[PDB]
Amino acid sequence: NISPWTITGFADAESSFMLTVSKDSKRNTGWSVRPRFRIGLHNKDVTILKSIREYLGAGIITSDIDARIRFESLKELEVVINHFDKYPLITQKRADYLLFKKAFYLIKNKEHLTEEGLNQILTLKASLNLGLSEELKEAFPNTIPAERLLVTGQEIPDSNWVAGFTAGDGSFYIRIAKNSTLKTGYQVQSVFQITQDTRDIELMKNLISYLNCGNIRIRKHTCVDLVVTNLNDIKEKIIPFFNKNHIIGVKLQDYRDWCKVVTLIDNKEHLTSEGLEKIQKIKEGMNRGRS
DNA sequence: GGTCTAAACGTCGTATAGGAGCATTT
DNA sequence: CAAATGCTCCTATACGACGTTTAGAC
Ligand SMILES: [Ca+2]
Ligand SMILES: [Ca+2]
Ligand SMILES: [Ca+2]
Ligand SMILES: [Ca+2]
Repeated sequence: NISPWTITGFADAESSFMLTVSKDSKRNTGWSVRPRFRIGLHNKDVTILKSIREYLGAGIITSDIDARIRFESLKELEVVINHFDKYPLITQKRADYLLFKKAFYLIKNKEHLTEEGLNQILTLKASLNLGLSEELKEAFPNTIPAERLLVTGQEIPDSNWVAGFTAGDGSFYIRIAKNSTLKTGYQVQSVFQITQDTRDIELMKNLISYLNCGNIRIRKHTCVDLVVTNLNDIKEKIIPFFNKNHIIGVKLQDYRDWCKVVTLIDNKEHLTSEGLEKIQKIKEGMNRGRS
């Protein structure tokens, strides 16, 4: 059974809080307003959604071109709010969450069915994710966006948060570099990685302190990566950590193979031709190459 | 100076995030 | 008949993941 912090960590990675405001002649305000919480994944990781569903006792799961769990009814959203209030997000999504939560409150008390309250919802939507479309701006032209919590000073709340977070955005891959200065002609490196928009670089920096290893990389996305390449950071920090705090989803299979390769590297078989072929074959069966 | 590790640097493709609204039930 | 919510379809970017070169440790 999945840990609650794993869910929050995973949601920090993969979830979305949304407000849809659509024109509807049949409603008294002329508008339909609704809050949503959703996670969407590749079909192959539907099992993650089911584990989440069994835990919260709520949510509607669908599978078509992708896999989704959604919370749209007030009862379902209440479950969502109770959880994240209890196990709070620590990425910038907390600010999206807080906007979302205010809208939810407005709707529960039926203030969205009035014009003033309707107007209030849009200021929240205006500051939520991608904000108001031009069209929504036109219909509600003088909307001033609600205050957004700038999220700062967040401590890693729990080891299972990291596991959930890494299961969404994290990566375990084996890096092979063509390099004539090596006998085999290639360097082999086991790599652990977390990718995130630079808006949360502080958090990534916090994750490095928390795991006591890794470097910060700013690319040429505008995304930042946490990267661990040090062999005995991997051996003595990363692998023991994720052994206790389990990766979920297909990536768990990737982790295990990744773990296996670290052993091979640790025994220097990568510095031999035969071992390198071994490693390549495993690598070819990991991540995107996994069928 | 020869191997090797660490990590700085490079970069593509899509699974994520985020979105909007009609249909059906209450 | 209006409010809730079940259901479905659209967009694209923040991711994941793969490759090379450089600093330097030994
Ligand atoms: Ca993410
Ligand atoms: Ca993911
Ligand atoms: Ca992700
Ligand atoms: Ca992708």
